[PDB]
Amino acid sequence: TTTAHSDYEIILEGGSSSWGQVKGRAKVNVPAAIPLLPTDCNIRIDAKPLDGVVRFTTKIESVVDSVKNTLNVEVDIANETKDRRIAVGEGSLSVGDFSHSFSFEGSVVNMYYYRSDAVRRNIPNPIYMQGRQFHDILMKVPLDNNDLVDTWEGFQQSIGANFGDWIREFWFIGPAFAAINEGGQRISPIVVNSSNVEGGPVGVTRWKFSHAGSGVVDSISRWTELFPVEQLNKPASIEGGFRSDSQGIEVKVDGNLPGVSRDAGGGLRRILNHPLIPLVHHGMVGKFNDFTVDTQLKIVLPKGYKIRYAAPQFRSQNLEEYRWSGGAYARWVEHVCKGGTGQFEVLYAQ
Amino acid sequence: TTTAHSDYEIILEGGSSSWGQVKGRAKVNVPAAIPLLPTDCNIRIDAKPLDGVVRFTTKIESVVDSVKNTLNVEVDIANETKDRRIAVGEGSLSVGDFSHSFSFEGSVVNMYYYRSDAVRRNIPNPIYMQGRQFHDILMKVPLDNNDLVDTWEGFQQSIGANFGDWIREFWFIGPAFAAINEGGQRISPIVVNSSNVEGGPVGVTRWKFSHAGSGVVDSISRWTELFPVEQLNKPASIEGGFRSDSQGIEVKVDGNLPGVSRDAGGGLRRILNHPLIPLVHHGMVGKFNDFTVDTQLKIVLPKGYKIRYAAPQFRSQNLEEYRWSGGAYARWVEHVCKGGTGQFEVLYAQ
Amino acid sequence: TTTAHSDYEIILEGGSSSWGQVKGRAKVNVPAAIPLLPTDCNIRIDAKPLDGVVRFTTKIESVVDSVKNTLNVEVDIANETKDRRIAVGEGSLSVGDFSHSFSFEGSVVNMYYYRSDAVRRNIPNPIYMQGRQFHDILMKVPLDNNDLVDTWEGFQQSIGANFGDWIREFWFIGPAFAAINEGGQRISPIVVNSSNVEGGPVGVTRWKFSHAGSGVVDSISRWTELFPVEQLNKPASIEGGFRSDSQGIEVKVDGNLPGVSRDAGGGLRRILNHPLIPLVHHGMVGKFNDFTVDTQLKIVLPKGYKIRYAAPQFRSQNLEEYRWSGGAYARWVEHVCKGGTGQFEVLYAQ
Ligand code: BCL
Ligand code: BCL
Ligand code: BCL
Ligand code: BCL
Ligand code: BCL
Ligand code: BCL
Ligand code: BCL
Ligand code: BCL
Ligand code: BCL
Repeated sequence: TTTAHSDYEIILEGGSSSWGQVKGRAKVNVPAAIPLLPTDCNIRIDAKPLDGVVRFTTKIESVVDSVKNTLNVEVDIANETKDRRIAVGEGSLSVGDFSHSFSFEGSVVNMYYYRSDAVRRNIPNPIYMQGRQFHDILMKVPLDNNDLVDTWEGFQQSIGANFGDWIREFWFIGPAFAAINEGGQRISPIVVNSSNVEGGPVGVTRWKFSHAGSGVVDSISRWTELFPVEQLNKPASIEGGFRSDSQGIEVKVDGNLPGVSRDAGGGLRRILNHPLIPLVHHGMVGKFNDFTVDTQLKIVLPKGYKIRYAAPQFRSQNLEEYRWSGGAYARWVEHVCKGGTGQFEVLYAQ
Repeated sequence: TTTAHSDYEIILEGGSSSWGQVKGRAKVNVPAAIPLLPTDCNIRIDAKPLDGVVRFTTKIESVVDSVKNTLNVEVDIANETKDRRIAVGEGSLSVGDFSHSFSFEGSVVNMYYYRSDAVRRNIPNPIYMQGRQFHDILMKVPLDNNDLVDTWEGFQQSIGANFGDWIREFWFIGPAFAAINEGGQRISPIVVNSSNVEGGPVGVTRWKFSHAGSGVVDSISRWTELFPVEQLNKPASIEGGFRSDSQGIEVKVDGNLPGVSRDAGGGLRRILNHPLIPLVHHGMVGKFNDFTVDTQLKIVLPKGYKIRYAAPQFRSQNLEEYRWSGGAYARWVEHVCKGGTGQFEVLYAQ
Repeated sequence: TTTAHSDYEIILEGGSSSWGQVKGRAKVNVPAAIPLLPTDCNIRIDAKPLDGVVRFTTKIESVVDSVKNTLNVEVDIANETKDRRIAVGEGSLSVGDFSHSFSFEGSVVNMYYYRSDAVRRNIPNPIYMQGRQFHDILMKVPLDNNDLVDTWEGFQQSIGANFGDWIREFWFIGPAFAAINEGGQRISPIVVNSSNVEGGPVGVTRWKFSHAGSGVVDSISRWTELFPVEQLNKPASIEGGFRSDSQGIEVKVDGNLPGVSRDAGGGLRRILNHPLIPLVHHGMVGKFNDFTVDTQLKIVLPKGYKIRYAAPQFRSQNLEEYRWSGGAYARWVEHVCKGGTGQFEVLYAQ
């Protein structure tokens, strides 16, 4: 009855490049867990080297129970140092007949708890890295409508010590709250450094917060890897969409970006370690209907390269094309769709 | 092997009424998760308009590992305003050879975080509403036995800043603790405003606490809807019971109450949005044995009305009777029994 | 396809003894959830009466993604009172080319929240007991290498109020964090009472913390039972090991120790109530692949004794040997492997 069907493919560049074409599609006839359905959404992310600044753009469109929403954001981003990154951007959103814009500037500092060479040198592929990452943000929003004015007013009301504590249940709406802990993540109370109305009027807020993780949170544990600006030698982009309702879900992703593979040391490369948050959080919705898997993965290496290690083992190979399907691989698929994080490692070399 | 069999039926009143007869029965041959079994329980709730005060009564009987417990409570309840409700009641409990009574008075204030007409007007059927709800309670208990005297004494011992913090692991015993977070809920430390012995002696405590939610907690997000006193034009009641052991669980619910359907706007009505907490919390015990579903739902509309929208679609219809079974519906059943919250919406009209 | 096969056996001593031989083996062809695989581990625990002091030894060996680790610890332990236990020990660990030793002394105080005879006398087999357990620790570690010196230095840096708060995401690495709450457990911020370098140099730290639980945490709720020093009339030990990878997991446990059975009152004895933490925490990894069960349990009573109550019922019996397999028992197996805590009670008598 219930079969999840999906197909993935990755085509890698070789040489120095970490770039890969990634394609994914899935279809499964189970209800989505969204308490308002149908829900559809499309997203697209582009990143282009400006000059080491990256202009990163996002556009998101969705319809939730027939209501249309959008979000657009364009941000320039750059690292000041290995621990500190800055961004400046602007964007807007719309929900049905309402919309508003914003602009902001910010800084983020990532900090690992307690780096040690004893670890560095003994663990070939480290995974959990605990740390805390501090956000400092300045944002402005034109109060060009009564809702905005109204909302700014109520915030000012609320803005004592409870404010920055209690805001958390407001910010991580619905099931988002509960996911924080599931990820071994933590969100600090927020601190408002200032809040004012500037010349129409603009509401301007300066505030901060930090989030931490015990190692599963990839945003902290893989801070540098997740922003591979040094390989961004041409535009990258990724697009995805899903349609979902009480009968099924289907989804398509396609993109071209760097970071798909990574040096693994000793002449070898790997497909990058699977990010853990996506597994753990999708693990919260993946266990609601039993299903069988009808899945395939195709990996096409760059010319001349061969897979040196794969567990689960690929099923077939020809020249640079490798395919996985059935067996342990299908068991792994099921496992990860339900929230499992077992390693599926693929190393290759020339 | 493992089949959950269940049957549900709802018979609605028409016109202005939101009332419905609700019947439900389930049987499944899997062990309950209770670490003491067998466990049986029966509960009954009545609500009668006094005058806009409601007298609400609860009687609960259970046997846990052969020990008998009971609980009875009668409370008069009323809203002062849309945000503030008050109650006054009394009751008692028994556990094996021990029992004690109590009486109390209290007030509860519900507060939504940050209502906006921009939302109000754009979202036709809103679901997650974040908020915090403040309880203020005065309770008295006759210290008519040595256990009571003893317990009051130890509380007074404990009553520094830790007290109201640490009490939480005491209050949400066993797996109840962990469920708070699963629900995106939060419970504040308690504050004891006063504690005294009044003329035999009576221990009297005045204390408070608040609980919050990110929108899944229906108690906050659906504060007003959950107390449909305005439709309580005659007594309402509901009764349920379950028997459970290491081999199976069976349960029966039957009731007649208002609030089963609701105006949905535009001439339409709906069966009320499914409350989310019950799904999410039963989701914590629903994934321990695989099972197949053998389920049916029968909805009988009021004369003359027809279903205008149902997803998943009903399976058969005749005159005012509609039935769901198999297919997407059975998949939805499974989904919700495991902790899923996908919408199953049913709208009808004349 | 996916079958978990396992076999358990328990051979009990009779008379006054609570001792039992426990054997367990499992094999299942699903990927482990460890994000680095393969991972293998072996552990052995011995406990010997010194004089009421127990010398307890642990040796753990593992290989994680080809890196070898070890841990050895020998501790003498004793109860001062029913609430307070003390330990003194020493040990060391190694990770690949690095190692370090340590020694410590400590005290642990367990405290139940609010004991009542009204409960004591009415509940024959109590399960959830809320409490908090305070640790006070003194530890020393020779700073005999640069990593150690380096690490001690960074800790001193970090050692304000955040320190003992934030340390938690460091300490409960990866998915360990999230498990605390799943268990209804809580870990307090740590307090450093002192930190110094003593004459090579030795880093010495005195610090404390407490952990609490709502009743599922067995360490608190079963404080005394879990250290059955009074029955330790000869050495006890237990050994276990597992091998795991992306294709399967296999595990073996074998041991001889007291505490396997317990007086149940009224001439009866029981196999001890199943500890709940192991179920709840393994529940976090047990739901990632569907499987069928191929399991058996054999219990061999002491001569002359008979099972007076078993639910689920045993399948076959002969003389003192009882066997469970299939049916409700297999359903129970599945249930507990997925995180279920339903009671499987076995009482016997002569
Ligand atoms: C029965 C098991 C089914 C299954 C059952 C479910 C169910 C049930 C559902 C999904 C859902 C999803 N599934 Mg699944 N799914 C299966 C297998 C798959 C497979 C596959 C085989 O390859 C795929 C590709 C998917 C893909 C998906 C997505 C389409 C969707 C999660 C959307 C998303 O990422 O939300 C990401 C959302 C967020 C990140 C949250 C945003 C909000 C919070 C408030 C924001 C805070 C984050 C932070 C603030 C952001 C700010 C950062 C900026 C830097 C400022 N499923 C299996 C086989 N799947 C869910 C869904 O949406 O369906 C539509 C769902 O309900
Ligand atoms: C403001 C956001 C941060 C950032 C935050 C993160 C986080 C956080 C992560 C990544 C991860 C990755 N990012 Mg980064 N990333 C940024 C900008 C960049 C830029 C760039 C030069 O601008 C590039 C090239 C990348 C590229 C990379 C890849 C190295 C890696 C994804 C690998 C993969 O296979 O994807 C293939 C993609 C898929 C199989 C599915 C993609 C589907 C959709 C299209 C992405 C939506 C994700 C999410 C579920 C929904 C977002 C909801 C938001 C609330 C709106 N990032 C900026 C600086 N990046 C991930 C990783 O694994 O890092 C180690 C990860 O966890
Ligand atoms: C439920 C299904 C699992 C999943 C199961 C699989 C499987 C199975 C495999 C991989 C594999 C890979 N995965 Mg994965 N993967 C998930 C999510 C991600 C995310 C992410 C940011 O969410 C990242 C960056 C990756 C990273 C990648 C690479 C490490 C690797 C090669 C890419 C690939 O095959 O993509 C395939 C593309 C997908 C799996 C699509 C995932 C789409 C996710 C669900 C998000 C969709 C967002 C939605 C469109 C937008 C919502 C936005 C709104 C705000 C709500 N996965 C989801 C959670 N992934 C392959 C691998 O290991 O090769 C060695 C592989 O075999
Ligand atoms: C394998 C999957 C099985 C399944 C496996 C399980 C398992 C396993 C169990 C159940 C259990 C339950 N299942 Mg189920 N169940 C299935 C499908 C069903 C179906 C169906 C098909 O229609 C139904 C109707 C049920 C019904 C039930 C109930 C009989 C029971 C939850 C009792 C309850 O609500 O506790 C509500 C309890 C509370 C609210 C907690 C009270 C204590 C805390 C401390 C109180 C705090 C709340 C707050 C303080 C209250 C104060 C408020 C006042 C205003 C002052 N199951 C599926 C098909 N089900 C559980 C059970 O009890 O079985 C007996 C359980 O163990
Ligand atoms: C002190 C308690 C509060 C209160 C708290 C809540 C909460 C909280 C909720 C409701 C919900 C509802 N309540 Mg109200 N409710 C109160 C008094 C009222 C009165 C009244 C006039 O006195 C009435 C008529 C109602 C009626 C309603 C319905 C609108 C709705 C249930 C719909 C349904 O289909 O049920 C059909 C019933 C079933 C299918 C199963 C019922 C089974 C058993 C019999 C109920 C036990 C529930 C729970 C699991 C066990 C309780 C454990 C306690 C610890 C002891 N409430 C008082 C003021 N009410 C629910 C909802 O959906 O609101 C939007 C909900 O979440
Ligand atoms: C595990 C099974 C799921 C469940 C699955 C279903 C299914 C499936 C459907 C509904 C449907 C409905 N559910 Mg539901 N529903 C659950 C719990 C609830 C609760 C509640 C207070 O717990 C409420 C008020 C409702 C509300 C209702 C309505 C929205 C709707 C019409 C009523 C109906 O069919 O009832 C049916 C009656 C039940 C499902 C019985 C549920 C009994 C719950 C488990 C509590 C029993 C308490 C026990 C006897 C007392 C314990 C007290 C002690 C303190 C421990 N459900 C439980 C958690 N529900 C129907 C719908 O959507 O129509 C459009 C439908 O098809
Ligand atoms: C699909 C369902 C499968 C299944 C899927 C999984 C998956 C998936 C996994 C396991 C894993 C495990 N399974 Mg299982 N498993 C199944 C059924 C079984 C059966 C059986 C049928 O009898 C058995 C015996 C096992 C046995 C096991 C173990 C080999 C392993 C958990 C190791 C451990 O305890 O970590 C205990 C670990 C800790 C306690 C944490 C240590 C770290 C934290 C930081 C320490 C803090 C604690 C505290 C600080 C300690 C200090 C105290 C001192 C007093 C100072 N599984 C079912 C049938 N199983 C997991 C594993 O490891 O596999 C290798 C895993 O990934
Ligand atoms: C410093 C640790 C504490 C302690 C902490 C605990 C905790 C905590 C628990 C026990 C439990 C038990 N302990 Mg004690 N225990 C200590 C010392 C003792 C001594 C002794 C005289 O020295 C003895 C005889 C026992 C014996 C007992 C039994 C009564 C019972 C296990 C019953 C069983 O069937 O096991 C059969 C064993 C198995 C079926 C599987 C055993 C597999 C492996 C070999 C044990 C590893 C467990 C864990 C998953 C991995 C440890 C990871 C650490 C981070 C390194 N403990 C010391 C004082 N003990 C458990 C219980 O049920 O208590 C009520 C429990 O929860
Ligand atoms: C996933 C499987 C479940 C499990 C399912 C079963 C089943 C099924 C049954 C019992 C039964 C028993 N279990 Mg149990 N049990 C689990 C874990 C434990 C733990 C523990 C400290 O972890 C304890 C002390 C016990 C206690 C015992 C007894 C109460 C009872 C008689 C012993 C027996 O049959 O052992 C059997 C031995 C096992 C089940 C092996 C469990 C090994 C656990 C997973 C830990 C392995 C640690 C690993 C080797 C080291 C990791 C260390 C590193 C730090 C990571 N179980 C694990 C979590 N248990 C039997 C019973 O109820 O009889 C009445 C029975 O039928």
